[PDB]
Amino acid sequence: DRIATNCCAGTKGCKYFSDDGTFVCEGESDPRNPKACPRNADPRIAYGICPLA
Repeated sequence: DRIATNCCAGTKGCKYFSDDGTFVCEGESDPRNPKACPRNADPRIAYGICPLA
């Protein structure tokens, strides 16, 4: 479904794409380094293909 987020807030591995159909970015939420950006949402972030396993 549709998800409001950004490259930084996005879950690692999950690849978010825009409404335009172009690949935007995968979540850079690497577990090795502490990071969290739930204080912004990219307008082109329409949906993201998150890994099930």
